Amino acid sequence: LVNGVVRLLSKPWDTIDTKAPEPPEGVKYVLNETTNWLWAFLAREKRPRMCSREEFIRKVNSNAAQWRSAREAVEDPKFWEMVDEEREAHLRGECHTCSRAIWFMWLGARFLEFEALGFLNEDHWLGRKNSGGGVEGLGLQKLGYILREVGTRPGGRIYADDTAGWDTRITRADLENEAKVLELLDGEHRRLARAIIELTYRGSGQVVTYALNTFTNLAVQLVRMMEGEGVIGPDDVEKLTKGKGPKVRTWLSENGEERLSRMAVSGDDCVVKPLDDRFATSLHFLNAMSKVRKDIQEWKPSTGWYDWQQVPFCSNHFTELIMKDGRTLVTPCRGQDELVGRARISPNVRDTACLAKSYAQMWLLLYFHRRDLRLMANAICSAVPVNWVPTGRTTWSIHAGGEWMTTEDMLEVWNRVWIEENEWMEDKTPVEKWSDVPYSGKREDIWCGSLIGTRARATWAENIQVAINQVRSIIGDEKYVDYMSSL
Ligand SMILES: [Zn+2]
Ligand SMILES: [Zn+2]
Repeated sequence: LVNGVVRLLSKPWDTIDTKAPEPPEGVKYVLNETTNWLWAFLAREKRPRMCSREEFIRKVNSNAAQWRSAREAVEDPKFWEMVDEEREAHLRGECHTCSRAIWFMWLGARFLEFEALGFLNEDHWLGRKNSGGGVEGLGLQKLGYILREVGTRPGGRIYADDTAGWDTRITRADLENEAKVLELLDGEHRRLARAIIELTYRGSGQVVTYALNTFTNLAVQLVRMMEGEGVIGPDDVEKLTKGKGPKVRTWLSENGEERLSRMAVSGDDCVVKPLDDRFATSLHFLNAMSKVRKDIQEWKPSTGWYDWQQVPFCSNHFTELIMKDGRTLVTPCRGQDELVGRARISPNVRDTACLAKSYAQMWLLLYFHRRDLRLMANAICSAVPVNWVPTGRTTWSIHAGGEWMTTEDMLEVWNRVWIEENEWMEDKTPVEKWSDVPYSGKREDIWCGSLIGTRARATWAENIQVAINQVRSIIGDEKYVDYMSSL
């Protein structure tokens, strides 16, 4: 189905034999060492805990997005009565519950799993400080800055290879290495988490799945780095050579942490800046781990980028942007066709107005430097009642975000995310008006899909108020504010 709010306001955009074989002994041994070292590193200072029912309730009520009934499933003491029961089973080492019932069972499982392994996300075990290479909890407003730090590290090009169907390439060996978490746990906690882990052995909820994919991808890049640096090679794949074991152990212990900070890793998405370009041909362990690269012959050298500003990560590239007061932002950027395309899809008049509004406010926060999106966002916001709370999923590409899910003034939240809470903004002086929030540079805007300079869009910009009026009329008699004369 089509969002008719974005539709009526974006007129120019109209006419647009199974696999993962288990690894060989050599590779399994190196991964084992690497995953042993990484777990010990991620457990450095934090210590595991169970997550509470209250925490789960708080987590259900915010973002991201089903949940219509989740909120409703929680306060029902019959739901915590099945949960109580199934938890009592998990503690024996038995599981079975993983309409009313066959929805409660599904949601219960998510709680049990959040109770037992939730600490990985909630305490940011994969956050950059704790994981060195991870980026958990960072919005798009932060990631570019991380790419600029990674690119700051001297060496080869920056690589960013995708895997050919990641979840498909997880081996039993990856699973056992992930399951070492258990060794960090004791008591009930350990029994409960053991029950959750032993479920995929018979399919996690993205809560845990992201943490575990990131953990595993971090390790995979560590191994590919070792091989690029000549610590291991082709002759170590089947069986590790004469005393390479300790060479590998001491390589982890003395380089692991530095090398982690040459990475930005989100689930199956990774960016790595190795010591040199030998990395481009380090494919022996990679391929034998079944982590085959997408869209490239098994043994062709990888290619990388020189400029951090064009490396893709979480479907965006990132750019430096100079504001009128001389300050520099680093901002996300992706094809504008994909951005408007996504907002024109509706996955009810109020509900779709509220979703258009979240797309608009999402754009105002993340993609304000795009001329068309800034204009379209204000049209949307002008056409949807001021008091309608933005609703619905706008972030496909599940990272974090959601600061746009509000009724608060968008200049105020822009200031909070881009200045006040931006740790890469030294000078904390606020921006007083939208006109001081910068655009990207005509030529760059045009490069990423802008229609500026086009006729269809000229007559759209000039007539925009007619379209806004048309949407106001369909939605009906409500309070509207004009945001067009802040452009
Ligand atoms: Zn169960
Ligand atoms: Zn761009």
